[PDB]
Amino acid sequence: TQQPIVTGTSVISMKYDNGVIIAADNLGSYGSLLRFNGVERLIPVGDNTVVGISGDISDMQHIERLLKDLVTENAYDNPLADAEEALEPSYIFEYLATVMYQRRSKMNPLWNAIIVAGVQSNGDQFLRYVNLLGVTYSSPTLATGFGAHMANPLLRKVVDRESDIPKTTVQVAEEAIVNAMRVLYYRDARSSRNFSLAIIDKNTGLTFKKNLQVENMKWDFAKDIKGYGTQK
Amino acid sequence: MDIILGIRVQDSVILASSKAVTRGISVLKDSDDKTRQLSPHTLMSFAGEAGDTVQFAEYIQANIQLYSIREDYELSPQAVSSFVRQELAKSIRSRRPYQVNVLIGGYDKKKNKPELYQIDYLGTKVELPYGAHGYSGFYTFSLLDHHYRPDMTTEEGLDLLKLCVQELEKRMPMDFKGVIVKIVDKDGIRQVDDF
Amino acid sequence: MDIILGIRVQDSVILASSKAVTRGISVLKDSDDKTRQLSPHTLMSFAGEAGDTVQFAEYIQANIQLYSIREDYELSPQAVSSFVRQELAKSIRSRRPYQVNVLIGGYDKKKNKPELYQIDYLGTKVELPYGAHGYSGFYTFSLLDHHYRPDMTTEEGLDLLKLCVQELEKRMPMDFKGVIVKIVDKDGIRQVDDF
Amino acid sequence: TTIVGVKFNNGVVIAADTRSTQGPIVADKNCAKLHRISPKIWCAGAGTAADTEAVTQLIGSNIELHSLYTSREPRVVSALQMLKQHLFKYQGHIGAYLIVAGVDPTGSHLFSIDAHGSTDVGYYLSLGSGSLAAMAVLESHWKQDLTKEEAIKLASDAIQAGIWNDLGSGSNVDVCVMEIGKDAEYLRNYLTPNVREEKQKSYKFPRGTTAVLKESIVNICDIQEE
Amino acid sequence: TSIMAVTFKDGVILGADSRTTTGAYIANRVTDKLTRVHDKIWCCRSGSAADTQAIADIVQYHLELYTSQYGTPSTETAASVFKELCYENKDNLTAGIIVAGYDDKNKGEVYTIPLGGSVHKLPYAIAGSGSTFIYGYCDKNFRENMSKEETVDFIKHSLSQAIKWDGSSGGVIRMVVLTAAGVERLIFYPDEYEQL
Amino acid sequence: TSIMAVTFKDGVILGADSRTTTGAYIANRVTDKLTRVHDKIWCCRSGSAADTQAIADIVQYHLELYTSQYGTPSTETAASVFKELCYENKDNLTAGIIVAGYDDKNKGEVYTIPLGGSVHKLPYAIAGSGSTFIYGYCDKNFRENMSKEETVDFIKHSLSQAIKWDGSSGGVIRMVVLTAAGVERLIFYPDEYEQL
Amino acid sequence: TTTLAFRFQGGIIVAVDSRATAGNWVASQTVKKVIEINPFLLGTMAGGAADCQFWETWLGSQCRLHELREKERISVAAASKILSNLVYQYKGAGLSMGTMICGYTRKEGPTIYYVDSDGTRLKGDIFCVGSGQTFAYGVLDSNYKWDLSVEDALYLGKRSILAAAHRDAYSGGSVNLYHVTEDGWIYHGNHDVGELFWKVKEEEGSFNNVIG
Amino acid sequence: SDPSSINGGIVVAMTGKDCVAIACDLRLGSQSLGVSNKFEKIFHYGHVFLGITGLATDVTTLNEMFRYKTNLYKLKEERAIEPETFTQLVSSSLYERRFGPYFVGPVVAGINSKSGKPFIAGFDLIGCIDEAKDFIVSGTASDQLFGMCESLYEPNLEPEDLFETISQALLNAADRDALSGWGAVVYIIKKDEVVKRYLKMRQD
Amino acid sequence: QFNPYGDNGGTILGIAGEDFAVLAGDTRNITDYSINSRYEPKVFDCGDNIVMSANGFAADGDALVKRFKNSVKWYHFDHNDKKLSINSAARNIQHLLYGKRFFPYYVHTIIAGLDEDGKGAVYSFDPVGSYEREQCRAGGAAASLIMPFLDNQVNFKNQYEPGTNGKVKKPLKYLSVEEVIKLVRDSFTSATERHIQVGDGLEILIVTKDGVRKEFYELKRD
Ligand SMILES: [Mg+2]
Ligand SMILES: [Mg+2]
Ligand SMILES: [Mg+2]
Ligand SMILES: [Mg+2]
Repeated sequence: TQQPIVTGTSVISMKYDNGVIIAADNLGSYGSLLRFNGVERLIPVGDNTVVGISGDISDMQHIERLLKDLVTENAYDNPLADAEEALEPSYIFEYLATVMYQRRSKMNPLWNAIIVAGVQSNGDQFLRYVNLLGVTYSSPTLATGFGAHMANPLLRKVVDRESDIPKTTVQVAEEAIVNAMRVLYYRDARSSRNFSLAIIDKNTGLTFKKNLQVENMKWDFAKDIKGYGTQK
Repeated sequence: MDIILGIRVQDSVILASSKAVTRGISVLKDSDDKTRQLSPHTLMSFAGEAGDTVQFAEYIQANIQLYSIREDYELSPQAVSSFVRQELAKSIRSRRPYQVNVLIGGYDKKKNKPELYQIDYLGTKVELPYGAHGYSGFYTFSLLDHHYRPDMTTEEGLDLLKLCVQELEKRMPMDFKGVIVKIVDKDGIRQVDDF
Repeated sequence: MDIILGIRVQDSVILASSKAVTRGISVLKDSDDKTRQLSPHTLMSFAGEAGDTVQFAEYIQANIQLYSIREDYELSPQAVSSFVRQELAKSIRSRRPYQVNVLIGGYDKKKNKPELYQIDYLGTKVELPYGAHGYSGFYTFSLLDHHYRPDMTTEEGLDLLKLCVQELEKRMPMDFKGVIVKIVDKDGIRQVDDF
Repeated sequence: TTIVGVKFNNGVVIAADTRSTQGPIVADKNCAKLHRISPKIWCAGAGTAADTEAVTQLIGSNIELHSLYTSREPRVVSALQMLKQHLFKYQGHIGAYLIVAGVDPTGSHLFSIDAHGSTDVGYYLSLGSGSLAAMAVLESHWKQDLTKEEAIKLASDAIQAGIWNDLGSGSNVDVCVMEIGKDAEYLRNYLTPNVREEKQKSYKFPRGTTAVLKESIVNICDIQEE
Repeated sequence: TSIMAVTFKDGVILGADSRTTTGAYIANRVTDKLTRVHDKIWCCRSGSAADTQAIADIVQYHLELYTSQYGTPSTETAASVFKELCYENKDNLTAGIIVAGYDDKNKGEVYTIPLGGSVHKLPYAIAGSGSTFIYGYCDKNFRENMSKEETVDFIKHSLSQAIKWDGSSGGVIRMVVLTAAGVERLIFYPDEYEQL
Repeated sequence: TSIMAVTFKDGVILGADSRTTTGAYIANRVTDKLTRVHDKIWCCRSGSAADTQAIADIVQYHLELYTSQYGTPSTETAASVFKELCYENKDNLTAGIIVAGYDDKNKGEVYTIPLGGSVHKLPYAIAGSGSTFIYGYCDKNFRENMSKEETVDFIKHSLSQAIKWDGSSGGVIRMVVLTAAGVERLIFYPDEYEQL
Repeated sequence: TTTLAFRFQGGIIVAVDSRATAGNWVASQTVKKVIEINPFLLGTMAGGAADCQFWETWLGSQCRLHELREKERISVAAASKILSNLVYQYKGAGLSMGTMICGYTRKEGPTIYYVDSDGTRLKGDIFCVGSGQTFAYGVLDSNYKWDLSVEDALYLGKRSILAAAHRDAYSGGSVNLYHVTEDGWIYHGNHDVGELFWKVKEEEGSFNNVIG
Repeated sequence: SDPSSINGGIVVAMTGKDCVAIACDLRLGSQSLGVSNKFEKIFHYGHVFLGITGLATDVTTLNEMFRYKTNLYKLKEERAIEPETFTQLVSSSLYERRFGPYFVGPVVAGINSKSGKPFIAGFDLIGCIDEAKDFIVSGTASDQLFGMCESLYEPNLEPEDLFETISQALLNAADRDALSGWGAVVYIIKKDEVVKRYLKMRQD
Repeated sequence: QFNPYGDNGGTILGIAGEDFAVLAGDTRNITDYSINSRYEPKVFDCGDNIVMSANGFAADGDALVKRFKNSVKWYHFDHNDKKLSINSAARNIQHLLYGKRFFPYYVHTIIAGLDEDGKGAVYSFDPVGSYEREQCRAGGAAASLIMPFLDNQVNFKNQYEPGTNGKVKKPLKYLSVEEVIKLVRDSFTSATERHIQVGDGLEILIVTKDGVRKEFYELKRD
């Protein structure tokens, strides 16, 4: 049993017709102090998987090292390490999900909420969630923390069920993700303007976008707002 | 206090109440009468927290006696029980509630019927053929459920009451030092001096 | 369990132990024998937490019987009591201590003397002319302090024991369902079947 | 509960879902959460349902008397000041969280007020367990100089976000539109997107299925003549 | 919350962020924390929003009634009324209030009233959760008798840093300027102050 | 405690106050919080004095044994050993350590290891109770590739403000300069830095 | 819950109710509270359902191993003690068990042991365990004789559970009856309390307080 | 400890075609101990019916209170109180004890004597009105009642069909609750006749 | 303090027919007032004509199902590919559950299939492994809403034959698979109306001698 110290906020993600998108801001909060401003919370594994992590950053860095070691280990005595016997998103998730549940079962959890986004060998989209309790679930849209409350409603308006996925392009999906990140910046006190976004597409592969910013913000209406009731 | 039983038979109400008064480690008394006569044909037994039991019982007694003098008339058992319930229902939301459970055994001279009312410290009133408070019902009700008849004589009621007390004396961990038994009927209230 | 009394008279040790076994609300048994014979001339009564009492008593019994066979010899009451004390003194700093208080009544065949040892669950041993555990001493010791003589006969010991039990039955709140009485002397251990 | 308020060109609109719950159980599937403080001052309540109803009616009552006393139509700032001072006095023990909206001779107004007595001004607000879902929609689609039709659309969409995504919210969308120089129009069950499908089976019993011990006529009439 | 008031040559300026949080949720990102209790006596509020609003409303009432009887109150008088409420009700209040005002006789004055209900007259004052991060900066950069433009820059830069580090602070930077010329409201948006 | 490490053109400089408190009592007013774990790898300690000393001693041991086998360790390697101890024993430790070192290949590097046992490589780092008050100042005044004299001034001014506002910080300002030229110790007394 | 077992001339009668509750919620009315340890031994379920089920099944395995090794039926004394010794090892860990181990052997005759999760092991003639135990004791104590017939003894056990089922909110559903003989136990059916109550009320004239 | 589940019991009310039904169990208990099988929980003031579940002392107290108030109402108004008005009176009365409430779950049922419209309403322990068109449930088996009513109920049932529906809703809900049962009563209410039926049920 | 348990809501229902058995469950997964997934399968085909659901805390539910599926695999390895009978599976699951008696799987487990006589079988478990063969069992959030309805409509409780007035019970006539599915659908539709954690979708696994079949139905998504 511990308590999270340095923490990352929402990770948001969704499926679209040819793959998955995942995004997370670059902040490492220390309580209400916005301590670290250059934290990468999306960690790619190979060219087919991106693992997005929220919650305790020290545990995130540990998980990052486990994934790095997983790639090394898979390559051992494996002539097809960059082909048929490469790591799949499903292998990476199941491994993490095993670790998470084992750790909670020893009453010593990795204080994280994790979303594994990727594309399988057969082109299938992979998107699944796991957290500190070892709880797992899949959905056309997935989000952690505040994103669950604010991003999901918006992302579900684009892909409300399974049959909406083939109708959703990468442009529409990315647009929805970017808007959600803006909404989270408006409303989550532990968010930052800077974020990373990763697209895993079955045709164009892994596109990793760094140093993105929330833009097109509405603040002008604030000038007219005066007092809290009767003040003019 | 501990065991208080009541049984309404054909023509009377019988109240049985334990004689023991225990203050923690020692049994201070083995002849305590846990009852008050509220009017010539109405008897109330009681059990609960020390001090509050007698204070409440005597307070009720005074009030009923006051009513009796003012109107030159004995209130019906039903009327007395309703007065008592209200006092307890008032008491439960007070600063310090009366922790007192009562049985009211009365003979209604107008209707020529015995009546037994069970009221707990919350002001929960029920009219019953037989009743108890605390753990007394847990041991005795299975016997009363089996043997009880509404046309029982006073003597048969006493015999069924003996069986209940015997079961209590067998299976209860506490020694309640027997019971004082009182009968309420058309002629008033009397105590069975050998039980 | 509840009341266990012991009295060492001229030529014997007498142990009196209650018969009741109460599990919270109900008295499950009224004929329970809270004692074990450790050797032909050594008897141990016990009281304390449920389960642990019998488990401890039988464990001690097994050990003494093992010693008796190995050496073809009966350990003195003093030796047995010291063994028992060590087991309890060991137990009190264990993960889960035996919550068991004992009286060891034995007749030493070498010294031709009765001996009564009182040991509590901490491993506190004392040799006494008369002893008790729990609240039993609070009611009975004033009577034993008055009447006891070291040259009492077994019959006089039993009469003083009756007076103690009577006082317990009067002033104790709990009904312990009487006592089983056993006498330990030069001829061994026997039970007084009418008490 | 999901509740929103949205300012527009010539007035303000307020909306709410229609689910009231007891823990995880739905007590009422078509609850009315839009309350009238005065003809053109309406409010929606989240939190303790009877605290929201009681505080509305009390201030509504006093607002009516005040209106009669001053010969003037009630103002939203008056309802606001009376609500907040009442709630502050009770230090949050009256669990009323309200969005108050209305029109008066001064203009159109939109306020929020929380159980402890703090108030806030805004062009768009949301309250209740589905407020985050609603606010996500409001933050995505709100703009300055909304028309009446746009504001009703935005408000109801925000409630829908709560209905679908918040387990505390559900069933229908109620709306009330308060426009300057017009009667406030209360639109009960403005949307109905959650009608239960027909059941697979009728559970009407044969008559005489239930075992009966005694029958008797109950005298509901008063003591009769003659 | 990040709030401050700074006296300068021509009077005083109050500054504040606009973020109001319930835990990590931003309940209001365009809050007005600069409140008017009299024409040229304003205050910055921190702590319980219910408490500081209730207090401010009572003070406004007291100063209105004061004005009707005795004419325009001094800034000191306003601070004293704030203090009386905060001190006497310290057990039931969570309020940290900065009072700023402009007299013609006294010019710009700033009084800070922290949790306990004590009063402190200062050349400038900072308060709220975000103030902790700018004690160093403000102490190094504050000068007496600054110009209006310098004071606006000082407050803008200070609250910029408070907002940058404090999660409880954010949104727009509001400012109210109190001088002989009158009362001027200023607002500065994230795109402006984040690049400073 | 107020501690910081700042990279600059020629390497890195560590800075610290010298106050150690037990409650409000100053148990040591001349503490040396700048600790050597290798020739040109030092650290600043904050949190439990027992914990940070124990950790530092173990690290020093590890780097000594590393050196005997594999030659001079990198600053990154030293940070990793610190992190391993802090992370794996997070339940039983209260340690906030800044690791600073000079390689010839990598030059000046700074790693901060906060309570949880995470590692963060930064151009400069601040920590300890007094650091809260100088986030604004340090962020506004830090530049990359400063000179030795500029970095000494930056640290001196920063820790001056941390000391001014934090009761848990005080005494002398100690500094250790790590460059190719070697290891230089600096000390600055209250009469110097209080008038800044 | 209400479970009872009593010794008599013809062996042992075991009677139990069938109700399981979680708070006020009635989880089941069809719970098997008599555990058939083997064809000769019965155990009753009270306290923890899993603890009773698991360990009394396990007890059956130990009894089977005993008779394989010793070529002789295990005594009720030995069987009950295996169980009590086992639960005593777990004392403190939070096992919940109040059971009657019932059997009829040559050397012992009909024998009942009350075994309990705090390590108690009591031999006796009449035992009653559960939330409705006090109600069942009343009927048992006033009607029990050693020289009861098998028919009357079966009814007495049935009637005693009914008394409890009526008054105790957490007892009811149905009554299960068993008769333990030397040659093994004999099951005497499942009896719905709802139907049994009205039947007993009419035939016996009892429960005059209840309108039927 | 929890006051609303010491004594146990349930009430259910339903609307039908030109009729309403209200029903309750008869149990009063002290937790596990059954104390009375004749504790009726439905009362009436004129043609307005009020069921009350929860803490039995409050059930009795509120019945006496509403008898009191509806008697004064009648003397002053010179007419019997209506279900809609009485509902507001119950709500008002409960909320006046906002911070020391009666631990009850009242249920109003009746037909407006002037409009002929069937009416039912439910309340929480401080007066929040639930005015459902279909059915109202209350008591220690309210979950079970919700489940029964939701599946068994259909609108515009004739009086004698409504009787079967509400009876089966109560009975089967009560049989899955330890603290409800021991008898049951069903009122079938029409504009100028009310029938009261005691149901036969299991007594455990 | 770290709480190793959670509540993922959900409601499951097992009904044993004469020569078939159904195990149904909603597909909604939740925490508090949020929806995690509108379609997260909860009832699983475990091989050997056995279906299983472990409702409650989904991490323990998934772990248990996984370990039981594994137990089936090793039963085949160790006992010459012998089919694991439903009664043997049930006893095996008791041991899986009781193995964590002092740190339980926070789930209410139900399995369904056919017994060795080809008759429909449903077994119901508590979190620590106490189990029973049952005809009808709802589990999870809305179990209290569903069971009384099933008592009334499957077992005809409190229903008597018209004209006899309580003297003759309604006879317990056997239900078809189509009849059971109707009652399952109406149970979940009603539960969806009155319980906030029930909705989105209903997945039913039907077990016969021919094997395991699946049926899916939409539920309200509010
Ligand atoms: Mg911020
Ligand atoms: Mg019962
Ligand atoms: Mg029941
Ligand atoms: Mg639902």
